[PDB]
Amino acid sequence: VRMDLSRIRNFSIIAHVDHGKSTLADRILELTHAVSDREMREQFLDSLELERERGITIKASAVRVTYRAKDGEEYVFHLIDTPGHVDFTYEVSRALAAVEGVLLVVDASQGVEAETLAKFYMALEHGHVIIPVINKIDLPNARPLEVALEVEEVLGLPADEAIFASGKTGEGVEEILEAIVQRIPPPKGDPEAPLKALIFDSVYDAYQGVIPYLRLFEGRVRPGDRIRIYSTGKEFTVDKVGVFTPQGLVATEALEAGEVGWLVAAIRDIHDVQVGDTITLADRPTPSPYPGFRPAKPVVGKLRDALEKLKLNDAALTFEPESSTALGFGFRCGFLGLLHAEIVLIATAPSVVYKVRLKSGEEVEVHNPADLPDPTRIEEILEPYVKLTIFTPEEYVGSLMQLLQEKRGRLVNMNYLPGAQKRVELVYEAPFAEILYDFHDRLKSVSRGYASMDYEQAGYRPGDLVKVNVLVHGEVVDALTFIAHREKAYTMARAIVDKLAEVIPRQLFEVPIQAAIGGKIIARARKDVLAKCYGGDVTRKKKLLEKQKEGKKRLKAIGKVEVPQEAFLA
Amino acid sequence: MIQPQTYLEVADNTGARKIMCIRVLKGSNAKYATVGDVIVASVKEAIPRGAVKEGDVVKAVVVRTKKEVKRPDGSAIRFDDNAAVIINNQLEPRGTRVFGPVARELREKGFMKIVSLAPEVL
Amino acid sequence: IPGEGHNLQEHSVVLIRGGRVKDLPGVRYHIVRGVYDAAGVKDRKKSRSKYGTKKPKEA
Amino acid sequence: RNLSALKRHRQSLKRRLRNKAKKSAIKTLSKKAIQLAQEGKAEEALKIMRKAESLIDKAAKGSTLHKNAAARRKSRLMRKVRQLLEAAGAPLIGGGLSA
RNA sequence: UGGAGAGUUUGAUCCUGGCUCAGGGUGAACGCUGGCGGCGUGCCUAAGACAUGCAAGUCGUGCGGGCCGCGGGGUUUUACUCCGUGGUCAGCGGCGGACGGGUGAGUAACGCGUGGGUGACCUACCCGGAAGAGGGGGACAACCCGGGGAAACUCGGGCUAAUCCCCCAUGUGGACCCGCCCCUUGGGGUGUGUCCAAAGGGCUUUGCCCGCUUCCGGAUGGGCCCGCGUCCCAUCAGCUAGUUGGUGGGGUAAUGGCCCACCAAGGCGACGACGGGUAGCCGGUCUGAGAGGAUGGCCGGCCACAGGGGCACUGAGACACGGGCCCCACUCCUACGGGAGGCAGCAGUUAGGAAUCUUCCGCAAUGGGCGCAAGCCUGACGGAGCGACGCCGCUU
RNA sequence: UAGCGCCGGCCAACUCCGUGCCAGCAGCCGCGGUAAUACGGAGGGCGCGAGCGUUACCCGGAUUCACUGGGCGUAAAGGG
Ligand SMILES: Nc1nc2c(ncn2[C@@H]2O[C@H](COP(=O)(O)OP(=O)(O)CP(=O)(O)O)[C@@H](O)[C@H]2O)c(=O)[nH]1
Repeated sequence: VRMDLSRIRNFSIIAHVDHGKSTLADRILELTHAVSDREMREQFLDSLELERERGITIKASAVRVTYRAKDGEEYVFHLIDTPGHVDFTYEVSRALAAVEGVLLVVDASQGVEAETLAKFYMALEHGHVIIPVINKIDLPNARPLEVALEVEEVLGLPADEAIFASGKTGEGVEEILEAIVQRIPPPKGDPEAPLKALIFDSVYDAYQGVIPYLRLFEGRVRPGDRIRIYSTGKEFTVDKVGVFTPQGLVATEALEAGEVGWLVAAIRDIHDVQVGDTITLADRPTPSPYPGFRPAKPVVGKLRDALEKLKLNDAALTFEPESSTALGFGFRCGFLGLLHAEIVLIATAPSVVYKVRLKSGEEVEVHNPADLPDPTRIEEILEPYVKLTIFTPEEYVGSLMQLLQEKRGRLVNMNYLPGAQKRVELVYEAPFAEILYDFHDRLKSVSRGYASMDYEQAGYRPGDLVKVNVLVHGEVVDALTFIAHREKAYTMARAIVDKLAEVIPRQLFEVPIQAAIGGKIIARARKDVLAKCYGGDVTRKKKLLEKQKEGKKRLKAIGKVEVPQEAFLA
Repeated sequence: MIQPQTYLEVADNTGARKIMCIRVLKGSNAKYATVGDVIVASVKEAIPRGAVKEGDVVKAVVVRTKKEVKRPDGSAIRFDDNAAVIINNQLEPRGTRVFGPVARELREKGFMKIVSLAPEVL
Repeated sequence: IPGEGHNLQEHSVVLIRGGRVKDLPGVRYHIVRGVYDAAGVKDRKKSRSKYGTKKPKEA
Repeated sequence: RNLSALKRHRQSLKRRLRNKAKKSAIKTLSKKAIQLAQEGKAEEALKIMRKAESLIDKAAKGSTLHKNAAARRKSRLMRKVRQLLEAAGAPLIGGGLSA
């Protein structure tokens, strides 16, 4: 837009779950666009239409404004603000500490929440300006003052402006705009420098050249040129950036020194986990960029064999190997959660392998739940662990410290940050797999889904676990049993053991498949000829009653197999 | 027009032009298989390699070969009885279906996209 | 399985030309190390080429 | 999308009229002579034979018809004229035959 | 004028033979590494798909407008009809849309080889040649208008040009039937009667300049019909009803059952069919003393298809890979009435599968097409892009 | 910017400690069960060379398809 050095900015409208993070920048911005009967409809911004199922926008890319200022800066500031709710934040964090400041109107209904506090914890490490703006036309029933002032007592922010622009139509940021330039800082648009420019969101090549839209924070760039970022970057000439327009690629020269231009060309499908970690762009001797890019952990006959559909966003599970007696099926897929349903298995929830150290010195020996039956006295399983290091609001520890003992929890070292408010810092070591079941869902409920967590594991040497098995007339059954730790023997007994009944019965023998976990059994899971000689003989009845009765003793014995496995595994 | 099981024409994604029916899909008692309806049924005839293969399926009406009425009393008969096929709740497997314009079809208005896909002659 | 490095299970994609292992009938195929998810023994300093492994930097 | 040569087709479409009907006419006229050939009205058949000549070279005027085949039509038709003049024809004009 | 071996049996030895190695090499390949330069070269596995851009025209020195300009005016104004037209979009009319780019599937056969046959032919534009070159009438696009339509388009009526068609002259002559001479299966010459000819425009105004025309000369191209050559299976041993010939006819650049009716009764087959498997094929390349064998992609030759299948049309010349018509699968688009399309062209994406390529750069010459010339196009080609992928040289 | 393979014998070029009927490589015979020249480790030599093994195929070699150039009584087979 000719807008040389100076001007521009960095603002984002981030908020909690379901808050219309796509309302403000919807349209009617005077900029003139999106129309002709084919308006961007409800929840514009490309997206994928597929989300139409529930307008569950994944991320916010492109969408930049031009003219709209009563003869001023004209147009100089980003407009990217991925939505969601603690479902892509961490992973999408790459955009968090990217653009200074972040707008977002508080929900007149639910109002402020966890996503608010945690969302702010990032608006600091980067350095942005707070933006409190309560949207929603107050709706039929709802308070505008109380609700507004509310986020002023807890958030600690006072009448820092906002304006009830109202969610549905209403004002429509009819104030923030002319205020944005006034209520925002500058990102400095140096005419030239050694091209500082950290990698942004991945965008496939569509059919030729990926979309690594960058942002010359301090320098200039053109089209069809060279590039080099840390990992050298084996690339060459590339098309000039057109900017995140509304439709197909645009024209015009490349971006500027801080603008929001996408880097096309140079790369063609050549996918090699080269997500990036810096400006990627080259031209001189510019120190690396603020390593402000990274996600975190996972939190939670073919088919594919390479779900490389987009490793860039992939939670964390390259399928690995997984040694499951059953049909293995889905592997390391219980981490992503909430997210699923692709196109063309069974989520066995957890699948921890652990590390075994058989006596006589046999190292890990490839730990597993079916790797070499028990030949010698186990060495007490033994494995690692994970400490507790995740902030929290108010006094939610009561529910944590209680449920935390899910596995002989050990108060690593309770703490209480100062200056804050209620936010605490509890700590407790535990296992890996265990923290994968009946934890996530609880992690939120227990504290109302407030604050997250992050550890590195820890713990070894001892640690009960045993090896709870099962029984089923036959023997060995399918392939269950693992390590019943902490009375965990019967804990799941009346659960998994009582596997309904294998759906299939097969014959009328009624075999009693118990649970030979390691006892001492634990779990506790025919023709009608008899009545035909009617009206008499509690004698002859018995005669024909023994006939079949003898078969049972000669059936279950001779009738080998009787194993109807491969049912549902539940 | 109406049918429990029967020979009824599929003309769809079967590898041959027939499906055996099973029955009406909604009202318990109904007997009658009214048009503008989805149905349970199965092919009996063969396929060229194809995809859908043998098994069971739920899916919908085309035509009648037994007296319709319109509210505007438009009328239209046809000594033949093709009917629609569907995957899941709703969407149409084959992206191909030769057939004509016709009237009652869209009127359930649960599956508008189909209309385009069977417009033509014969 | 040529080599000294046990690996892989009920399934493991790799690839294979073969070569006589004039010891047992019909079997005729020595899959090379490190290709795909099959691994490769190390320590076996010279003759890394077959039983593929890159050269360690004298370490 | 707008390759333009559709030209030839549509243009040639008027042609597919042209000659074709013209060619067709030759048949009719020919057999009329042949029709006439049955009945001793040879003078008639040869006046029409004349007309046949005319259509022949009308075809000749451009890219229509000729080769030997035009003369196939000629020599055939007139040959028929001659075999039925054999049928007690007692022939009239040389306008339909070399003297 | 070019032809190396050894080894392994059994207590030992020698034969018959089997095993595998020493030779080289090919569109390759994991493995390690990996400096450059030069050259060569890269879909042989679903003949699946395939998105966006791009592969064939330019003619106003053919013809008439719409369309913007140039300036004068024909014109006082209000203006616009116009003088050059400068251009320009479309259209009409011209010649190219068959040659180039592809890959080689299916076919074993006269398709190709190789040679003849062409006494059963044809050539657009080639030079050489005899030339020849009048009157007359008539339609179409757009234009006007109505008519349907989200658009595109679709529909009637009315006008209008001309190298467009028709109109009868006009014949240096050409075509056939019958008759001839001279060679004798539709050879070459004479015989009467019919039949038959066809714009001008460009320029410097009478000459030029391009064309227009029948006929001839050969050039050139193609065509068919045969000689011979042309892959493995005889646990495929008899099969063939346009199947085999005759009449006569039919249509065809040209014969022939190519087709029909009819007359006849066959007709081929152990020299190897009727089958089955398997395959563009020859240039060739590779092996190798030779004999010889194997293979046949990049380079050349035709056929072959050029979504599957088929049929014709124009037309100098086809069964038409960036055409028509229709079925058969498929595609995406629709405003839901309808559409519109075919990357085995380019470049390039997915699926494939071990495996394979820059959404280059360019009109420069070389090549074609136009055009009287300027001019103008072409992922032909060009060089460059990248894979020690091969190959030659190259330092470490 | 120097590296890969190679070393019983064929068909080139040595030992060494490890190992100790395992773990083994292997054109071909196979070579090794507590002193292994083939197995690990070094070191050396050898080989070619920025390319070395690498299978696959191709024919050669090989007279192991034979017209040139063969054999077929007991070795494979003469038809009753
Ligand atoms: N009654 C009402 N509805 C509102 C208001 N503001 C937004 N909405 C509605 O709620 C819907 C969701 O709001 P929005 O935040 O923009 O979408 P989203 O919550 O971000 C969904 P995603 O996170 O996937 O992008 C919107 O489709 C909009 O129609 C409001 O003030 N009142």
